[PDB]
Amino acid sequence: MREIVHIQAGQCGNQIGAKFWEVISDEHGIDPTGSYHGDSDLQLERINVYYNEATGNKYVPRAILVDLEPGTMDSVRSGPFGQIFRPDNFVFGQSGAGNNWAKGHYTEGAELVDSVLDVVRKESESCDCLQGFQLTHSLGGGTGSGMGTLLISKIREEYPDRIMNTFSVMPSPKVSDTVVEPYNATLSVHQLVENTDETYCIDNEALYDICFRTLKLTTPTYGDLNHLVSATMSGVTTCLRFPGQLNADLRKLAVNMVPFPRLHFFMPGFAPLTSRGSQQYRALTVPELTQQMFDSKNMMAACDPRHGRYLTVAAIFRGRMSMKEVDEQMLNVQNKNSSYFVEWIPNNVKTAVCDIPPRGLKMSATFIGNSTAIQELFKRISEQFTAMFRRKAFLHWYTGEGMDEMEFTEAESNMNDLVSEYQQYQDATA
Amino acid sequence: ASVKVAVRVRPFNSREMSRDSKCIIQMSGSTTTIVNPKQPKETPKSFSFDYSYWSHTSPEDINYASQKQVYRDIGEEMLQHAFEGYNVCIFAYGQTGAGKSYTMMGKQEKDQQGIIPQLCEDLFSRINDTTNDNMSYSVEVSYMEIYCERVRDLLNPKNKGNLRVREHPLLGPYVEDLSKLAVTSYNDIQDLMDSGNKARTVAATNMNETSSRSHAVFNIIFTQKRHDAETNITTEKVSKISLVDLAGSERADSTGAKGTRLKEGANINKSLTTLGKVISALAEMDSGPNKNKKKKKTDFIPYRDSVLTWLLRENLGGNSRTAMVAALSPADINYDETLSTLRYADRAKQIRCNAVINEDPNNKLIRELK
Amino acid sequence: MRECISIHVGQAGVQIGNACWELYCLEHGIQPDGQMPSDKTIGGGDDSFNTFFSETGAGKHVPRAVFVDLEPTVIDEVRTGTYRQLFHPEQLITGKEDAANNYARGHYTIGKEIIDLVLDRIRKLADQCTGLQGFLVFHSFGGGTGSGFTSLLMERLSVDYGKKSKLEFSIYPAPQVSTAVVEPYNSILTTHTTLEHSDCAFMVDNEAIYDICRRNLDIERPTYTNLNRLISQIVSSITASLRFDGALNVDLTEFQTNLVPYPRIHFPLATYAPVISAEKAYHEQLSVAEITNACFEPANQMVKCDPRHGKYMACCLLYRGDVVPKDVNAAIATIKTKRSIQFVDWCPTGFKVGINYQPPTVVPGGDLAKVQRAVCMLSNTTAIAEAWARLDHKFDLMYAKRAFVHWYVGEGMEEGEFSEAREDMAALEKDYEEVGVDSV
Ligand SMILES: CC(=O)O[C@H]1C(=O)[C@@]2(C)[C@H]([C@H](OC(=O)c3ccccc3)[C@]3(O)C[C@H](OC(=O)[C@H](O)[C@@H](NC(=O)c4ccccc4)c4ccccc4)C(C)=C1C3(C)C)[C@]1(OC(C)=O)CO[C@@H]1C[C@@H]2O
Ligand SMILES: Nc1nc2c(ncn2[C@@H]2O[C@H](COP(=O)(O)OP(=O)(O)OP(=O)(O)O)[C@@H](O)[C@H]2O)c(=O)[nH]1
Ligand SMILES: Nc1ncnc2c1ncn2[C@@H]1O[C@H](COP(=O)(O)OP(=O)(O)NP(=O)(O)O)[C@@H](O)[C@H]1O
Ligand SMILES: Nc1nc2c(ncn2[C@@H]2O[C@H](COP(=O)(O)OP(=O)(O)O)[C@@H](O)[C@H]2O)c(=O)[nH]1
Ligand SMILES: [Mg+2]
Ligand SMILES: [Mg+2]
Repeated sequence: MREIVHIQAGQCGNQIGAKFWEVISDEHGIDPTGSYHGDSDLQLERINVYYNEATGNKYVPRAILVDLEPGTMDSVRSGPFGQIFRPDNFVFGQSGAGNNWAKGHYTEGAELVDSVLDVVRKESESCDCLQGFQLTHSLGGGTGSGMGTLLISKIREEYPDRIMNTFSVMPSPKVSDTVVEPYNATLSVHQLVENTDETYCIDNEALYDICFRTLKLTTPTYGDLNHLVSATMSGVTTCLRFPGQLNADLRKLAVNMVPFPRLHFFMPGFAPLTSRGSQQYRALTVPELTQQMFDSKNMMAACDPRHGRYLTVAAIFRGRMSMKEVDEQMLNVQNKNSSYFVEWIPNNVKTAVCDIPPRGLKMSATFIGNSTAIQELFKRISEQFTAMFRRKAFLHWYTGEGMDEMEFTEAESNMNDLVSEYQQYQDATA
Repeated sequence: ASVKVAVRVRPFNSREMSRDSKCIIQMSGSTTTIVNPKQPKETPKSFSFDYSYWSHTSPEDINYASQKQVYRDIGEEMLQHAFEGYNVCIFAYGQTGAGKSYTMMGKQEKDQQGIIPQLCEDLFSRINDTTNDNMSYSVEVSYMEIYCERVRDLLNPKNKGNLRVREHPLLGPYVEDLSKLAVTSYNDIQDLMDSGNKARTVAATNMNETSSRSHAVFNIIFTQKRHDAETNITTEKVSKISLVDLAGSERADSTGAKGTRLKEGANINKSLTTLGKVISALAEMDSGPNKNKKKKKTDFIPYRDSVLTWLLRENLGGNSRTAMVAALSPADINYDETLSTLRYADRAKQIRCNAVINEDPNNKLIRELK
Repeated sequence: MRECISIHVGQAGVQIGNACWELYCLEHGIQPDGQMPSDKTIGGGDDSFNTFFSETGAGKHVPRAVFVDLEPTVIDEVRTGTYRQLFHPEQLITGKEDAANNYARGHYTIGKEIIDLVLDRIRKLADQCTGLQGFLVFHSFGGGTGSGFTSLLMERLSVDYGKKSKLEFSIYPAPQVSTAVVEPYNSILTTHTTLEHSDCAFMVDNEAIYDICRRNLDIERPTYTNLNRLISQIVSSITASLRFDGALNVDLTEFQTNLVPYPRIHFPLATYAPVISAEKAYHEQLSVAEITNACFEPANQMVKCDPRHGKYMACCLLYRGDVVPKDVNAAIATIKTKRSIQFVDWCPTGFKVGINYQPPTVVPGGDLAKVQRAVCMLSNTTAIAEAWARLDHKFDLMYAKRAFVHWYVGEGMEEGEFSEAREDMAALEKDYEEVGVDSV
């Protein structure tokens, strides 16, 4: 039995966590009160992965909610599924970081990290055989970036063998809701590259593009973006909860997707997306899923794959389908787009198949890409960082909390080295 | 630069003597031949090093390489060649129980000393020979170890925490709050080495009863000044001499480690692989631009993949001379491991870096202002 | 008496075992709950054929099987399925996590602590057994758990038993398609295991079976169930001689000695002739000559490997059903007359022949027509070497840059093990090259 401990920090992390717990709860038939009102036996076969049994025959999610501001905790509690979470896992203080990475990491978060780790240590000790952790947090903010990076560092010190996932929201190219996004982004990326096994990159620009272009929504809100993200997270860990022709735990992906330790930044995607009225026209088949998976505009990371090369990709299908069709479709995708895949990794497409699709759909698929285009994102951030570090635009807010310019220099150097490492393989003819 | 892969064969060991004790390594001058114990009919693997040595028969003198021969072929030659402003990197790549310490230290009491005694005593005698009113020097030393991607201090008292690795923008990677010392004489270096060697973590295994489970580093920063103020500039030279011992690859089938031991071995192997990769990459890169066309487009060397290569960024390549001592054994069990070591040697032995540094700005400022 | 023990490792092994035990239960008239009504109706004979099933006091029949896996999911699918009452509750599941397509995890770190229990169960079965013939090991190259645990298990078995035969059925990586990035590493690292310890390894490729399904059976979207059923038919044809009566019976040992000219060349290709749908079963005679000729067709081979590019070192035919030796001799003479089939000059005898009276059985819901005659052909040829060469290329393309290596090195494996495995594979290729040269 393989258990995943879920952590969520900051406003964005807590919102995505709430939506994610609503989606998974449906798949496994869990009432808002915690009682089980499902129909299929398989819903309870592997309930232990995300949930703990309570004494009253009700299920409590294994989640840790973290913040430095009671407002988000109050919003989560006063919600459709607020009662599902146990009250002891609401760890919070007051006087939030306020978009200051130093406050989140050094000053404010250091006082609260002890309490958080305590809950984590407890939740972890109860599990029979822990697979790994996963953390949701936006890198653009203060509380999210700071406390997430600190918790990741502490946990990796405590649990070196386990797996560390991360569904993090990067700052967008054009859209910018804060003035000091580049500083927090650079420091968080410096911390993440060393102390993580996987890191799924999400961008609000890409999600808005999906909502407008594909789903044809007129007035999308953060609920729809959280819906898409939660669909991806539920898609990733499908094989640890249902049977299938080919299983694939989180590790099997980590092994198959990470050629070298520093290259673990993935681009996620989901299919199908029929836009509420065009489903009657398109016929749902495996080739259609493959086409929509490998499309450029479907990616959630706001980075064109066609500007780089695919180091390696993974496709997790859900539903009843034939293995020959899947294998031949992956082979055809390789052969047709021969120039967008590296030449020294033959057959660089991982495949997993599960036979329990989502409730409302006949078939579905999740795409995880690892390409060289992601460097563009970091490169962009680096430029902005330089544009504010040459003159020390807002440095006095950070240096007042104990940091120094040296740490900024280390972060910039590490980010540039990561970009160069990614650019190493994006070439032709060697 | 250089790596000068000292392919050395030591006497037999009780574990080897339990088996068929037959040496599988021979030579003629610079030619080194290695027989395949499983396929003796095959032509032995042949290599051309100028620095291959054989000390399995110590009392012999016919084609016998004493440690003084090794020092003459590598030690003083490398020292004087790198003396004109270089960084010298001597490190011991080998296997478990492969005699990696006798190369590094050797018989201190005897005249058959390892590389460090000969190098340090020769340097110290050199500076003493050139000690004068207008000619002076200054030597500093430091010791550190890497347990499993964590740096610890051996000279300083017990600090149970792990030192934080930092990156100065100009001076490159370094260790925060690492204890550093100044040294006047060679015997002080010997005492500090004894203390550091005692301080390191050690555990027993089948291949060797006292295998070291950490990667040790010993830095020497050595500065030279001449004070003919009328027509000379003080602090006219400095050199960095790094002496590193690397725990050998843990052949898990031949050791059967379990629990924490296995974990240590795992980390060790990972680190070693990264080091090997760097030594394979760096070589090719420095081989390409130096020989091919002078293009210098871009070449990436994966330093950050491990703490060992990260801390030795200045010393392993770029602007540093280097050195490896391939500590082999004459056993049949180690033929594949020896072949791997000398295959990485084939992916090494030039490295080809450039340097010439260490002026004195303040002393020339006297002439500039006047 | 005659009996053999089946071992299944990994998801592929477990699913092939599901198909195999479905076919055996259908063959011997055993219900999924282990009971046999035939003993109450026939009241005689030996319908509880002891080659596979052990009979208890109450009339239940427990199969002689040992399922092994590292994922609880695949075994739990069986422990709550149709055949939940058939198997002994001891299913030997590692309740930690899968090897994750990693040889080292399956062989060094996690493979331990479970090998002891598997050997204890196998020892109990062997002690319960009398006149044991050998082991039938089912696993898959490329997969981490299959590779690593098959290596460890075979290493222990060669020491514990030694002289008992060990036949291996394995799924080699495909030439073009694949379901993993690190397939070449796992496939190459099993060369030592398959060479030293295994006595005879049968190889099947997914692409070949997909092509057979598409062309012969006329199935447009086949899945793994059809592949497993075909492999189960192959194994049933191999092992039929130990159970049902026949004119010319061939046990496992006499089967073995007629297929291995030298110790290191035990890699025969397998094929099944009358693969045909119910619709096309009509308009067809399916005589002995027709199926014998269809056995040698390049399209019907179970591995993507043209036999016309190599020479046939040996061949063994196993017929089932209404077959007479006259037609078999005529077909053999016709095959020898042909030019396209090239035999080595040092094997004038060529063929081994066996005939069995029991015809093949039709699984309900299957895709194979009911036929009166069938034949399975197992041929040791040189052309298999070509397939290995292809795989070797892939390995090089991933080892020059040391891609994915750190995962293996961080689990106790040394880096030089890769080079050692590659050198062993090259030696095997050289051996297969040398043996095929004509004498002068
Ligand atoms: C008439 C009809 O076809 O209804 C469909 C539908 O129109 C579509 C458009 C649905 C619909 O989804 C959306 O409209 C939507 C809007 C914003 C963001 C995301 C989705 C649907 O709402 C979503 C719903 O699917 C589910 O509910 C899944 O099981 C999904 N679960 C949830 O959305 C969920 C929400 C709240 C609480 C609990 C579950 C899921 C997906 C992956 C993994 C786990 C669960 C389905 C099939 C439909 C409707 C109802 C219109 C789609 O849903 C998904 C999974 O993306 C949109 O893309 C698919 C394609 C479907 O055709
Ligand atoms: N022919 C056939 N091949 C299969 C079948 N199931 C799996 N395979 C092959 O087996 C390979 C991996 O099998 P396994 O070793 O069992 O995978 P696993 O159970 O997840 O365990 P790990 O490989 O260690 O991750 C895949 O690449 C498939 O090609 C099957 O039903 N039929
Ligand atoms: N040329 C030599 N002549 C005599 N004795 C030697 C010679 N070289 C090595 N030895 C001896 O052989 C042993 C080699 O040291 P050893 O115990 O293998 O340490 P080590 O193998 O270097 N530790 P490590 O390799 O890091 O696991 C010592 O007892 C030395 O005195
Ligand atoms: N997708 C999504 N993004 C959000 C949501 N709320 C905030 N964000 C993003 O997160 C960033 C602000 O980070 P914030 O949550 O305030 O970090 P914190 O203050 O440290 O908790 C903005 O750039 C938003 O685009 C949400 O509900 N959904
Ligand atoms: Mg040593
Ligand atoms: Mg497996």
